[PDB]
Amino acid sequence: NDLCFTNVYADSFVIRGDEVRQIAPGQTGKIADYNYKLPDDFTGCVIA
Amino acid sequence: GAISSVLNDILSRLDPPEAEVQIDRLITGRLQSLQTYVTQQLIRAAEI
Repeated sequence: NDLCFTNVYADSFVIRGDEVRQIAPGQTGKIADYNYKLPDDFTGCVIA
Repeated sequence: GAISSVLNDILSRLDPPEAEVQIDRLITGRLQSLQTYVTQQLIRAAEI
């Protein structure tokens, strides 16, 4: 509530519980390697 | 404290998110050894 930001992006998609934990910095797997990859210095939160 | 003293062998087997932690130990250890050599040379030069 105190900070201010330049812009915010909401990336929305549907995944399954198996490997859903792979949405995180520095994770491996079919999704993290071939479908959606986060940068190492990602600053934000993932909600499910 | 690193898993191996050869930098190329560790970088070739560990993933980037964890290899950076192991490499940092070798960088810190070698830099401190270099500073000790230089300091003793400054005192020895003053004697000559």
